[PDB]
Amino acid sequence: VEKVFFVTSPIYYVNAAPHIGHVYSTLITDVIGRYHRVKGERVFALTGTDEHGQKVAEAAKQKQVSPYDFTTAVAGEFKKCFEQMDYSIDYFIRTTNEQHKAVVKELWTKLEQKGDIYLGRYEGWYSISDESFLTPQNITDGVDKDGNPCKVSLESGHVVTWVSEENYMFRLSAFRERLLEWYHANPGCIVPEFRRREVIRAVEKGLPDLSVSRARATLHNWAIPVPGNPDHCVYVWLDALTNYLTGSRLRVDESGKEVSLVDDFNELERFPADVHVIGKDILKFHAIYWPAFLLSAGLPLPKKIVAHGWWTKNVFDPVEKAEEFGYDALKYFLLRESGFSDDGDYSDKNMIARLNGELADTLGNLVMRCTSAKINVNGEWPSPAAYTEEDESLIQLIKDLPGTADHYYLIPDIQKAIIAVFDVLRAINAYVTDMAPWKLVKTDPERLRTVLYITLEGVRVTTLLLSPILPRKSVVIFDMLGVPEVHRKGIENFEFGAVPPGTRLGPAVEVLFSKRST
Ligand code: MET
Repeated sequence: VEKVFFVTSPIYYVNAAPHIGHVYSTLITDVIGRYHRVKGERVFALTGTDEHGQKVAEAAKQKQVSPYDFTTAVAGEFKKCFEQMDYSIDYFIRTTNEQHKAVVKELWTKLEQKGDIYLGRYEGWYSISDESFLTPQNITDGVDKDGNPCKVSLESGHVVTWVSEENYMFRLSAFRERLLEWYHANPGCIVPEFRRREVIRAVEKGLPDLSVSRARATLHNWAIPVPGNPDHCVYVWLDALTNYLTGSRLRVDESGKEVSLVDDFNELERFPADVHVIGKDILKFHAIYWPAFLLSAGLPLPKKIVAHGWWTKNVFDPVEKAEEFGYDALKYFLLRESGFSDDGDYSDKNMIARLNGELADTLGNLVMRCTSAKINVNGEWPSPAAYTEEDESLIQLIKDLPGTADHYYLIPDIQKAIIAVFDVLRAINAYVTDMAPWKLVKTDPERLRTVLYITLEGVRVTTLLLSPILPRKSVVIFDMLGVPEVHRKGIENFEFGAVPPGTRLGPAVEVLFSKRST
């Protein structure tokens, strides 16, 4: 089915200024979006801010300023951070937005009409910092920041409190079987697999009903009112999750402002999300609550939820590191250094180790070799002679790469996609070392044509598949190689030989990645 490829980040709480967690989550969203764009697909990538709730209102109170000002300020800081980080996100949604509120009311009303919301009580533990209902089995002993004996969340370690409120309740328990059906009929819908198994175990154990409203006093009146009952406010998570539906219905002008909210999601061909990028901290909300609401409303379910090993919500300022080491290089590091775990060091030592080893010595070095006036004397893509068996072994690696990288990108598993490309980059280097084209300029010009052509084509194809990771440096590489704009995109240009011999290199200047001291 030809739709617009719809990829989302989580919308982030605005109690705190943007930090690495949000930058990471949004980077993953950005890269997926970019890969589908290089593949020639229509893409709508979404990110934003989660502005309502007790948590934010209390953070505004601490800073001594109104919630409206506070959210607008911090939202602004987030907007600036993502511009600074050089993403290509199609739209930035805010839950304070009027059109968003409309969609929340629409969805609430649908759920109520369908018999799935009732008036009840929630009596139990609650983490305000996670905005999460917790059972007794998920709390434990700990300290508040006075240093006194309190209860804290097993999930997060944040301070929990007992809540006894009359609340609108969503009948989540009535959706246990349909959710389990969904997980089994769609075994790739939650990634990575061990997190998919975690969700399934939880839902197999049983589901309580979910409190979807809170009394307005408790939220400091900083939330969306329940339709037909202004004493209650909508649960910041139903509010929050609904951003995805809202985003799928907004028309956006060339400057990135929302101009129109369409009635039917099908008009824009975005809903449901093809990929939801989230941290492991919010898995239950996206894999249990969210599809249950969609099932109730008769709305389509997302295709994939990918949960990474970071708690999205000792300084590590990404804007600071990007200025020291390069923007693309930092993005490369974050995506290369860890797959689905915290485990993998985020040290200057290892950052330099990858910058030097992979970006400079593997990729950078190879680009200079195949473009230098020393080796490539005519400044062009030469026409190759006959291929040896060793030539063909390298060519096969280059030919097989796009299909392999495609699968990894679609999982999605961006670390594996990068490793797959660099495996081919390592191989190309080995080939160049073996063939020694610097010697071949004098000895065997006919052979050099073949060696150089293969190297150039390897560098192009690898660079194309790396262009979602290194969006700026890929443009620099393509300019040096002299690759016409039209060949920097599309599935057709994944194929070997797409740039013809005789193509002239771009003018010389420079380095791509400068090595750094240890
Ligand atoms: C609908 S995604 C909500 C994410 C949440 N605001 C967080 O910061 O974890």
